[PDB]
Amino acid sequence: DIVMSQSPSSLAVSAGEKVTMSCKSSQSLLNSRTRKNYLAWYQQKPGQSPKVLIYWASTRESGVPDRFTGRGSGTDFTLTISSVQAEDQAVYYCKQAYIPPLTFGAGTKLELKRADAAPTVSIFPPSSEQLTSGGASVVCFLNNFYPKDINVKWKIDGSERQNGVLNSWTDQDSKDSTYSMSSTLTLTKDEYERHNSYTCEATHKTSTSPIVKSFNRNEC
Amino acid sequence: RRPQDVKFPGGGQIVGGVYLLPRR
Amino acid sequence: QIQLVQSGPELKKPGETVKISCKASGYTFTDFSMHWVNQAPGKGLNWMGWVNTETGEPTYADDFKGRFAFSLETSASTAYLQINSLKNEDTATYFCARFLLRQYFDVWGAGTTVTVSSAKTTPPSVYPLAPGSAAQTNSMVTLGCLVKGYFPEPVTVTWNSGSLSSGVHTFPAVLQSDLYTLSSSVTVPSSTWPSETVTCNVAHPASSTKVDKKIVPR
Amino acid sequence: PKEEVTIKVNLIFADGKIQTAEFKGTFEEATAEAYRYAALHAKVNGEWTADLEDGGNHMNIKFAGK
Repeated sequence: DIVMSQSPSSLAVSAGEKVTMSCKSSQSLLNSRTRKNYLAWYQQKPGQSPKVLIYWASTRESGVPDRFTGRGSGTDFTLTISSVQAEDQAVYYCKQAYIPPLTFGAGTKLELKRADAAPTVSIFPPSSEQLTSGGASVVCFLNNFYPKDINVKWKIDGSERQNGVLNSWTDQDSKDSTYSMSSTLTLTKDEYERHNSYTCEATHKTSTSPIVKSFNRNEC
Repeated sequence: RRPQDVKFPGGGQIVGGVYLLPRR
Repeated sequence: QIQLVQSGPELKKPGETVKISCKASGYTFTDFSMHWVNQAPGKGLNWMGWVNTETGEPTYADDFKGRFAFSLETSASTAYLQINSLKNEDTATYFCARFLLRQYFDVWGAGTTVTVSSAKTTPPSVYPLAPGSAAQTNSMVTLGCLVKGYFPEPVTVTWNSGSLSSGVHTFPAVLQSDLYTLSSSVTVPSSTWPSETVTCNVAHPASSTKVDKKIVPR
Repeated sequence: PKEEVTIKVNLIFADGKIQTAEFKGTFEEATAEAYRYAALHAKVNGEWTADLEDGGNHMNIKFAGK
């Protein structure tokens, strides 16, 4: 019953800044009996299971870093991370219990900002192994970089192939507030065994001029 | 190690509300 | 410390039935009832319901009426969750957590990665990524390990059975034609490598695999 | 009917700091969601002088930090 919704739906603060995201119930949460608002907030970073940070809306759990802050009562709740450490690259939800059934909020997204920095392109060929069979895959890597918007374009012999490519963007890194992504150009052994210049041009923002990393079959 | 506690009183009496003393 | 453990992920085909677990060890199982939280992919958390770890009764929420059942063999400390007639939308990751009186969840699980689809479970292929047969030499670097064509998820690449942790960008899968493909990349110092055996580790829970493939030089 | 689009926004602050947030929902609730949060941070960091652009889809909520 208690509609729930948090806000904003993202946040891109910066190292050492204070954040204020919302979570506003629907139909009271101050339970008279108790004198406590049965609001609770949870932080689920990518992959771990969520972790609650505060209870009774305002109460900080045994373990939680003094720097997280749950205010709110009745129907207007707020969570605040001053000097937002990076690690904090998480997502925050909140829930109510004052009335079953339980409900979380869509969740408020907390991304991070920071110094910009081009990528680290590494290009890799179809491993001996794989080469044995119908398809080769070349792999390139754009390791650690701020911010998310980068690009890529392959080239099969001085020629951009936009067929058969597979890119996989990662989650904002773990300890620098960055990002990296993977493009896995793949091609039939033959389709591969034809041309010979394999290059990996990946455009970003860090430079008007792209980072070029190539690979000519005829040297391996 | 020595097994936890946190077992305390209460037990499990009506979720859709609390359960910790509504005094007379 | 205190922990709850769930059966591993599980794959199933439109219409089956399934049973996940949640064995806890660190607290008097029956002295806190266990709840189940759901979570689709990239979506939010839905409150399944919970089992009175005593009364041994269940309360489902509306959206889990029927089909979804809860149970627990109060003994071997493990509270079940069972489903019936799965649907495509039934795909999602599951959870169980301890819920105290305070009104929150102090410890949950790792969750069950359960997914429901036809597609035939099919073992993955691991490949290595040593940089060129020849090239430059600075301080740092990268090695690969592209993990092609598999299904269903999930997969776990790690490096040297552990050892290498940062340096790794084990990326996220992709679905192009009823099969998953996925990479991961590391980075050591040219001094170390290749003078020191870098073996990436990939396992695919589903075909009970565990290929550990040594990034050998070119 | 109703779609459910998002609101690109910039949250300038007085001191020259710039944070960034997204508000998604029915343009009413959507927008509504951003001002009832802009009207916020104020009870400690100044007042506000927003300014929509691009079909309103972008807003620059300024902050006097008074």
